[PDB]
Amino acid sequence: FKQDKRIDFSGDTRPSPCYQLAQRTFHTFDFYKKHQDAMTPAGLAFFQCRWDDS
Amino acid sequence: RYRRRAEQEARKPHWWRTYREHFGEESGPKDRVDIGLPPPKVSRTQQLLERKQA
Amino acid sequence: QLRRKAQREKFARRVVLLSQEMDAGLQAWQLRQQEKLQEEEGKQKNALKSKGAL
Amino acid sequence: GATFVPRVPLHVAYAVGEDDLMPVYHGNEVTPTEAAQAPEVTYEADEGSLWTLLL
Repeated sequence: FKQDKRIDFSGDTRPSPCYQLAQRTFHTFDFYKKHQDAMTPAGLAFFQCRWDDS
Repeated sequence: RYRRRAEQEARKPHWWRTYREHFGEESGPKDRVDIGLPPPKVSRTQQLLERKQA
Repeated sequence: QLRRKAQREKFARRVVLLSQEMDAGLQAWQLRQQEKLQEEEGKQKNALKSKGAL
Repeated sequence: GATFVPRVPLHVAYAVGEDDLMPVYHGNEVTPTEAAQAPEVTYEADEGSLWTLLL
């Protein structure tokens, strides 16, 4: 995303080690609602992954 | 030639029950909400000429 | 007299039942339509802003 | 509902060894082993720039 003015958002900030799964719960929709005016979507790259030993 | 004309016909929206209708074309027509980075500005005559020469 | 009073009452009961169910039917349809017209605007309320501009 | 056209080139890569680079292309299959480490990113902008990236 491109942003116009530097944005800081405390609601999005997470603890440093952050192992817990419920701490990471996301909706791109709501996130982009929050920052919409300053944020314009730009690049896209995606990869497909399946279970492995690690 | 027959093959081509055939597919051309198969792509047009006929007024009778058709394959496309029952098989889930993913909504068919959708009016896109486009959140883009604005289309890169280019003069076409320059491109055309440079390409012809290349 | 007795049995006629009984059956006339049956007839009345049923006129009231039918009329009431017809009015209830029409109310229900109108309600459904207004709700539909309202969902159409709910679409506008939810939509993301297009950042594509000429 | 929404479509964004991917204007800017995005190169995401995982290092699988000292000499070995695993590319992430749109649509490719990658193993959790190579994703056990943090990726490196390449795209080009001068500095007036302000960016936010997400995985």
